[PDB]
Order: sequence, then structure tokens, then C-alpha cells
Amino acid sequence: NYEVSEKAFLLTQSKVSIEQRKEAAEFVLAKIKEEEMAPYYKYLCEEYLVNNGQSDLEHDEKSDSLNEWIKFDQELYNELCKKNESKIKELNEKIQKLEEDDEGELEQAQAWINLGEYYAQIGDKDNAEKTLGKSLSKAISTGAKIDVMLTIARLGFFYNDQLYVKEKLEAVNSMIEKGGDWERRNRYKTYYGIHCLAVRNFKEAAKLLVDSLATFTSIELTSYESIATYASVTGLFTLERTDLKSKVIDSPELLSLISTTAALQSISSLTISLYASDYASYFPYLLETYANVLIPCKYLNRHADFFVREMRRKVYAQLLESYKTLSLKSMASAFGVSVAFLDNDLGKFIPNKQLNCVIDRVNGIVETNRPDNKNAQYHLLVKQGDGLLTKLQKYGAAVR
Amino acid sequence: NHKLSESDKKSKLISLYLLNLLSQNNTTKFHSELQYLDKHIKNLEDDSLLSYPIKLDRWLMEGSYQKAWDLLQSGSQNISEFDSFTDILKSAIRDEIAKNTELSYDFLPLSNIKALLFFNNEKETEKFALERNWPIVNSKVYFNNQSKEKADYEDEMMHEEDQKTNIIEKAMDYAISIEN
Amino acid sequence: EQKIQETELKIRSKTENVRRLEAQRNAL
Amino acid sequence: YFKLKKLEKEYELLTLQEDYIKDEQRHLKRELKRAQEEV
Amino acid sequence: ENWDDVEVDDDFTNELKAELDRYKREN
Amino acid sequence: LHHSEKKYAEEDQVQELLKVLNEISKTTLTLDPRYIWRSLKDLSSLRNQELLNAETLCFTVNVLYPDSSSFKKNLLKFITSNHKSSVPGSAELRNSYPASFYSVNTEKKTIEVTAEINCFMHLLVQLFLWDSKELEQLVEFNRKVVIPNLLCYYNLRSLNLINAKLWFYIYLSHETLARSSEEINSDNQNIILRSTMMKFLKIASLKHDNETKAMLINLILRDFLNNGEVDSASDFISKLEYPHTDVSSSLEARYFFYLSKINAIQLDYSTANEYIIAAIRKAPHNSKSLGFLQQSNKLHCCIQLLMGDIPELSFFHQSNMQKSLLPYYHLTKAVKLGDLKKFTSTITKYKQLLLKDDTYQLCVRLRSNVIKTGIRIISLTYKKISLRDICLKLNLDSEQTVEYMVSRAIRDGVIEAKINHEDGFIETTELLNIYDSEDPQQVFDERIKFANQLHDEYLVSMRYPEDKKTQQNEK
Amino acid sequence: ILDKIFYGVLDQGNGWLYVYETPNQDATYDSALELVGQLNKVVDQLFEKAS
Repeated sequence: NYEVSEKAFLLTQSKVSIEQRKEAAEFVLAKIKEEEMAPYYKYLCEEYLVNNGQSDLEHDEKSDSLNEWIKFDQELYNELCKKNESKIKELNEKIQKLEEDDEGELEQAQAWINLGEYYAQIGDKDNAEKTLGKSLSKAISTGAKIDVMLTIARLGFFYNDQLYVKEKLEAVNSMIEKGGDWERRNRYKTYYGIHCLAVRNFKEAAKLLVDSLATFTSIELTSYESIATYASVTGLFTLERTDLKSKVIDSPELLSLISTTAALQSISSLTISLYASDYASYFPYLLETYANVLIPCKYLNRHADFFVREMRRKVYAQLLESYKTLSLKSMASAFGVSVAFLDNDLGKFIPNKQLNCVIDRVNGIVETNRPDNKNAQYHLLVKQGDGLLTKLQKYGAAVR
Repeated sequence: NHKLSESDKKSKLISLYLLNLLSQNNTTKFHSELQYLDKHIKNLEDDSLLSYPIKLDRWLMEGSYQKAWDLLQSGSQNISEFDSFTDILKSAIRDEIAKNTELSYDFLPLSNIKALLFFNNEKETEKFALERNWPIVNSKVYFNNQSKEKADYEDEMMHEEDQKTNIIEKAMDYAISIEN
Repeated sequence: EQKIQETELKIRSKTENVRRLEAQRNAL
Repeated sequence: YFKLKKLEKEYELLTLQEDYIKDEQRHLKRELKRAQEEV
Repeated sequence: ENWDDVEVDDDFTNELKAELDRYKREN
Repeated sequence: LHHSEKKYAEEDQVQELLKVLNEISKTTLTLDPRYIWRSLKDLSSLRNQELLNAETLCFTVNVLYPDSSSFKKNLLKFITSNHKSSVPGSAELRNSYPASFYSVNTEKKTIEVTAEINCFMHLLVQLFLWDSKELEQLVEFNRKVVIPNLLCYYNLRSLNLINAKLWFYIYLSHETLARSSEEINSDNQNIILRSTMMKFLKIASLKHDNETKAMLINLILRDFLNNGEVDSASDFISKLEYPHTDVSSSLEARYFFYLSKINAIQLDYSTANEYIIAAIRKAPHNSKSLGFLQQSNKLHCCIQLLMGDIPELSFFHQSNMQKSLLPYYHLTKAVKLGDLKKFTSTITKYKQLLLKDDTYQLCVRLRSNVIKTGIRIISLTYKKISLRDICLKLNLDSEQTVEYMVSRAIRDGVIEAKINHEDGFIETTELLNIYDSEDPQQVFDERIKFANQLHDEYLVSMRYPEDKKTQQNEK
Repeated sequence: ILDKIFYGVLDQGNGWLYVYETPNQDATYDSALELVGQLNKVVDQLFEKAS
């Protein structure tokens, strides 16, 4: 269900082109004639409002925005009951006869597991996890448990529900912790970091994506280079510049990945320009980054403007370490900013204690604040040193 | 309970006591009296008489002394009742600003003294120049607006610097009575 | 017994203070 | 009512006996720590 | 966690990147 | 039907009464009944609803009534009593037993049982008043009784814990009467109420009771905050009459909550910032303390804005109280962003909500803090900044106006910078490198005292539970 | 300089140079692990003991 999830994701916010939502809408109507996508489109209008929420024919009666092409016509309306008879009335009667004839054990479990995948395309989630629970008691080895954790993971992928799905994803590994091969051991930890990207835990969850996407891909939902853009942007985002030379710019998979398609423009254009300390050509590569990468990708657009605040402070911080004092004519008259427009970027970063820099408003001499031998031994020691008696007397003064 | 007498009938009488507390540079009783009145958002806020010391001290908290000084001169409330505390509050304004000019301003001519501090007659500053020796040429301050910096502070309050390491060592010797 | 009752708290106060310091000495 | 004024003197006695032991135990525990480090 | 959530406005990408286009044309 | 209803609750009331009756006779056990009286408030409130009001009618008939003959009739007159076996002497549970308050020795006045019976009688009366929400004449009538009785009766160490909870009901029932309706006789009751608190506090000073004196102080400090007079509260807190030994869990955070409001208008936020933090840690996290935690956390966020430093806005989100914390988010945002029109429009719509907690008067003075924080944000960014560059960012008036306001920030040592009039730019005087001074030693000297302070607290507490078990025989 | 080869800092305004020693920190592992290692286990000694 990645095709309808990735392409129709442009229905959230697209400020670039109008045909982006139109071209992606063709894949929605093409894939829905085979398998039922109806519960996916119903949630699109129930998530974001006053943008695309008025395009549904029957939810409430509304017409708005630019898109008349996403809807259920009189054909799919009559096909709504046709798919329900095949996915419920037809399948449940065949499995019910298996319990009466008592044929096999794991074969009956795989029947409920395969049937449980149809409930994801139905839109009733109470019977989705119920059928998986019936096959849970019939599951013996780890072969039948592979598709169980995949169907449960689709509940948060297909319905975009990060609340009730993460409880079931953790319940499988917590009740019985085995993992089998290290391939699945990374799968239980991958789904853990997916729901943490919705709450935006930053480098905690995002550090596992660059490791998993550079080794193995499920290959069933998508391809290797389609979701590779998630690890390309978060690669330089989470990892410091010191380790970018031994990891990102030199990699067996990444250097062969840029030759597959030009839609990345991260591990190549942004990495080489950042390692060369040249910000003249580095910034125009960011112009095609957010547009052609962050917006179309799902988990990347969940952040969007959350990337730059961490990245914009870091790109200048690395330049301040290479010189004691810089010049305003280098920043204002050359690369990324003008004179007056510089106050908007570094103006809000310093009061947040993100970086320490000094700009001269007369002679135009940029000055860098260097802690020298102070560092965390003196100043930062006082800050985090007060937490010793703060956390001790918090619950300690009340005894029991 | 309800009002059988007359106080708020003339709102200047309350402000005269409020401005009298500012004459002694006492903010403890001043800010507490605003909570003593019954209607804070009705009679206190809307009426400019009860809000006169608030608006005067608002610019003092904001830091701009230009508009606050105009309330004692260009205002129409300083004629009869406030005339008694007018020159008193005018003496309180000149006792506030120039305290900060010690460290911040390194030097300045007599033009900024007449302008920023709003002084009228010349040679009256010389009366403030008497004892502590004001050759104004650069910085002679610390006479008015607190005092000198002195030197060699020892044996006064808590810990000191130069002579005694004992009270500094007392913190290291404080564990003697705790362990024993 | 105004003074007797008022000074009675000093009996229980000093008693509980010295006994709890004996456990440290008895441990040593 | 006889025990009220009789125990009045005993209140000062119980206070001093606890104070004398508290003063002597500080000098006793000093020799205890010396024997531990000596072994 | 939640402090980073609200403090991020609609500014930056959609805005500042539109300024970088006209900035290079004026140089 | 109605006969078995009166005997069921009265037997449970005597069962709980005999537990504390025999403990106060020998020496002083009063620590034990104090724990029982904590649960007695919750068990009696739920029991008052069941079996109607008839549980307290036969309790007076059982024991002897010194003053309570007409009190039960006056308390039951307002509810239009239905009389069933209302003649006194219908139910006799005594029957000449020693624990039953033997009647022959009681009626001959050879022994005095009134001390523990009458003081306990006033406790059950005040419970039904707050349960039934009885107001007007019934509130003032009981005040004319208990107070003269406490002057005649001299309470022992165990007896001082009885009326300690009665002073809370006197002040609670009085404030609900004034806010319900305003009448000419309302303040006549408050004048005597304020004079009565000071007379009984003088006697409780020699008793050295922890709960008695600490209960009155928090009730007296609240009365000073309503009138708005610090002079009465200033000398009151300088004597340090507040027992710090045992407040249980009730009075821990109540004392520190008043010091934060008093020192808020004293323009000293150094000590007031610690009092509001200690009130959060000492207050329980249960649902009954949510009413206190709601007002306390709203005061902490307002103190930080008055200090000139932006607090952490994450508390307005992760907490479950954010529904009531929404008006305070736009206040900090207006001070941080420095927008002049945003702050004026924020306090206008929410002015109605700020009237309940009386925090609107402090929000008026946050107008200055918008400039106080705005100068700190622009100063840390540019060490040397032109005089006209500040007026362009904050949209100020002129250069002479900002010249006065910047001088106000370094008054207390906040920004620590200097203004150059001839050079034309403001330069920061902070070179950091403060480790070469004595500032690190000043903080470390307190950490040793704070660590040994927690040592001194653990220094002497062990034997308290060991007194009972080691003296008693063990298997 | 950013590659930790040559340790030094220059001056763009006046075209000058400054002195920068190779170590940026002196024995940080001492108080670094002493701090964060303490903050982890200072709460770990309480948990349900207060309930």
C-alpha cells in the first residue's frame, strides 16, 4: 500500500505545482480498481482540513480547492458492495469450512493472516487485529509470525495512526522477545523508530533509518532508491560533520546509489559541497532539496521546516571554527545572505543558546566566540551541576 | 461593608500617599496599596488619578525617562495637589538615571547633563559638585548617585577576598563538625 | 507544672537524638 | 502529685547523662578509626 | 520534545528558498 | 425500619470513639489518634449521606449534653424536621459499663467526662454543616459557641489537636458566606474573626503544638492577602513561629505558596522563585491536590516573566492542565517576540479569566518586561550594535527613547554592557572567563552545606518506628 | 583546520593570524562521565521507594 501512500501524500501540502497532485491522483484511481483503497481516501479528508478535505463526494457535501479527480464515481460506488462480498462473504465461508473439516494447523493460521490483510483495505480495525489474534494461538514457529508483524505495521502505515498501532507493535516483542535473525531484530526496532518520527524525537529515532535503508529493503512495498531519500536527508542532519568523511561521502552503497537516479541531491551535491567548506554552490542545491525530496516524501515532509532550524545553525557553526574572526563581506556580499537579511537567520539562533557568534554593525568584522579551555568543565558544569540536588530533593523530600 | 464615607470621591488623596512612599524610595508599601483597593480594573485602572503613579512608574520600569519626566512638567495634574511632591519626584528622577552612568558612560560633556538629566539652571550642578571633587572633564562621578568604589573590603559580610582565607577554609572545615 | 510540662519535650528530643547516635557507635 | 516535683530533678539528670555520653563518644570513635587503619 | 513542535512556524523553506532565487539575480 | 438505621451508624461511631478514648487516658499517645482523625474526616463525610441525619441524634442522647441540648434542635429546625421518637432518652447504650461512661457516677458529678465528650461533639457538628452546605444563621450561631468554650476549656497536649481542625471550618464557612451574598452584617463577623485568630495563637505558642499553630498561620496569611496589607504579614513572618517539625502532608506546600505571592510585589524574585518551586515538590500529585497544583503552577510561570528570563514553554504542553494554561502561552510569546501590539491584544480578551486569580494586575506590569526581554535578546546576538539598529528591529520610537531603556537593563547586572554615546554603538562588557574569579567557590561552598543539610536530616531519623517494636515483646 | 590537521585560527578582517593549541580540552573524560553518569543513576536509586 506504499503506492497510494507515497503518491497521494501530496494531498497534504504542495506549493510547487498544481499538476503534482493531479499526476499523483492517476495512480490512486488505477490501483483502486484491483484492491480497495476506499478506507485510505476516507481518512485523507478526516486528517487535514480546509485543504483537500472537501474533495470527497460523500462525507459531508462540499467542493473546494483544485482537485475534482479524487472521488468515488457511480462505478466504484456499486463496486463498494462487490469488494465487500469477495473480501468478507467469500473468504470467511472458505475459512469457516476449514475449522469444521480440521485440515492442518499453520495452514489455517495463514488463512486468517492473509484474510487479515483484507481488513486493512476494508476499514474496520476491530476485526483486523481480531483475525490476527486467532492465528496467534495457532502460530508455532517464527515463520507465521513474519506476516503478523507486517500486517500490524500496515495499520499505522495505511491509516497513518501512530497512537494505537505503536502499542501493538511493541506488544509482540515485549511479550515474547526472540527476534530470530538479525534481519528481523532490526525490523522490530525499525517500527519502533517510525512512530517516534511522528512525535519528532530527532536523532533518537532517525539514527536507525540510515543504517537500515543502506543494507536491506523489504522490496515488497517499494524499491531501494524510492525510499532512499529518507536516509539521504537525515544522514547529514543527525550525524556530525566529523564523521561524514568516513561514512557518508565514502560508502559502498551510497556512492553506487547516486548513479541510480538524480532525485536524491543529498549524499552527493550536499555532502561534497559541505566537506569542501564551499557554501557558494552548497545553498542552491538546497533549493531543489525541499521541493523535490522533502515535499514528495512522507516522513520527510512530516518535518519539513524542522530540518532547517537545526541545519541552518550548523552550517555557519562549522565555518566559525575555521577562523577566529570572519568578515561581513563574505557572508553579506557573497554567498547566502545580504546585509539586512542576515538579521533573520542568526538573530533567533543565539538567544536560543544554539550558537555563539558576534557580528559587527560598523566595520563589518564577524567575531567568533571560542570557549577555549572553559568548555563544559566550567560553564556547562554549573548548568547540569544544579540537577544533582534538583532531582534528588524532588521526590526525596517527601520520603514515601 | 458598603461605603458610608468618602475616600475614592477624591482619587488624588490616595495618590498623594502613593507618591509620598516614592519620596523615601520605598517600593514595599507602594505596590501593596494597589491591592488594598476594592475595584482594581474599574476605579483604579480607568481613572487617571489612581493610575498616575502607575503610569509614572511604568516608564521607569520600561526604562524611558523622557515621558515620565513630562508627567511632572507638561502634565496638568501637578498644579495644585501634586505640586508638593512634584519637585520631590523631580529630585527622585535625577537620583535614579545617573546611578547607571558610572560604569556604562565613560565620559560626556555638560551638554548631556542638561539634556538627558533635564537640568534647568547652570552652576546648580556645581552645588552637587562640592565635596567629592568634580573636574567634569572625563568622569568624576560617585559623589551623587551612591558612592565611591573604595578598595580593600575585608571582615564585613560572609566571605571576603584579600586577607582572610580562614572563612574560605571554614567551608572546607565545615565537614569537621559534620563528620565528628 | 507549667515549667515541668514545657521542658518535657526536651526529654523526648534529646533521648531520640542520643539513642540514634549510639547505633553508629555500636556499629563501629 | 509527688512524682511531678520528684521527676523534675530527674529530667535534668537524664539530659546530662545523655550529653556526657555524647561528648565522650566523639573521643571514643576517633580511636576506633585508628585501629581499623592500623590492621 | 513538544517545545520544538509549536515554535517552528511556516517560515524557512517555502519562504527563504524563494528569496535565494532573487538574491543571486541581484548579484 | 427507622429503628435499625439509627443503631447501625451509632455503633460504628462509638467503635471509633473507644479507640481514641482509652489512648488519651494513659500518658500521651496522641500521635496515634492524630492518624485516626485523618481518616475520620473521609469516613464521616461518606457516612453522613447514608442513614440520613439520624446518626447524630441518638449520639447526643447516649452521652451527657453540656451545651448541646438546643444545638441539635436548632441545627435540625432549618430542614423542617420530621419527628420520630424525638423524646430524649429513647436509646440508651450506656447500661452501666466502665467504657460506656457509667451513668451513676456521671449524674452525681463525682467525675468529669465532659472534657473529651464536649470537644469531640463540636467536631461532628462542623462536618454536617459543610456536607449539607448550611449557611446564614447556622454559621454565626455556632461561632458564638465554640470560641467562648475554647477560652474556658484548657486543652492538654492531646486536646489541642481537637479544635485544630475546627479553626479551618470557621474560616471556610465565613468566606463562602461573604462571596454568596453581600450584607451589612457580613464584615461585622469578620472583625471578630480576625481578632479571635490572634488571641488563640498567643495561647498555642506555649503549647508548642505543631498542627495547632501551623493551621492558624496559613489561615491568617490568606486573610492578609485578601486585604492587601503586607505590613501585617511582614512582621508576622519575621518572628518564625511556624513549626517545621510535623505538618503532615497538608501544610507542606500551603506555607510556601503564600511567601511567593508576598515577595512578588516586594520586587525580590530571588527568594520568591524558590518558594514556588518548593510548593510544587511538597504538594501531592493526587486528584484532591489538583486544585492547589492548578493555581501554583500558574503563579510559577508569571514569576519567571517578571524576572526578565524566558522560562521553559514545554510545561504548557506535556502537562495535562494545558486547557487552563493556554492564556499564559501567548503572554510569553509576546514578551519573547517583543511585539508591542500582540501583548496589548492578548491581555484584552483574557482579562476576564485573569480576574479570578487576581493575576491581571501583574500582567499590566509585564508591558515593561516586553522591552526588558527584547533588549536581552538583541544584545546577546550583537556584541557591538548601532543605536539605530535596535529601533528598526523592535519598531521603537526614537534614538533618545532606546538610549534610556537600555540603561535600565544593566541596572541590576542583567546585560552587563556599556553605552558609547560618542562612538555610536553599544558594546557588551562581558568577556566570560569567570572561572578565574571566586564565583565557582561561592557555589561550591553552598553545595557542601546543602549536602550536609540532607546529611543532618538523615543524621538523626531512625529510632521512631523502633521505639514501639523493641520495647514490646517479640517472638 | 576543520579536518584536525593544522590547528589554528586566522583573521579575515585584518588578514592576521592567531595562536590555537592542538588540544581543545584538558582531561574532559574525568567530569564528563562523572556528570552524565551521575545524572543517570541519581534517579535510579529512588523509583518506587517513594511510593
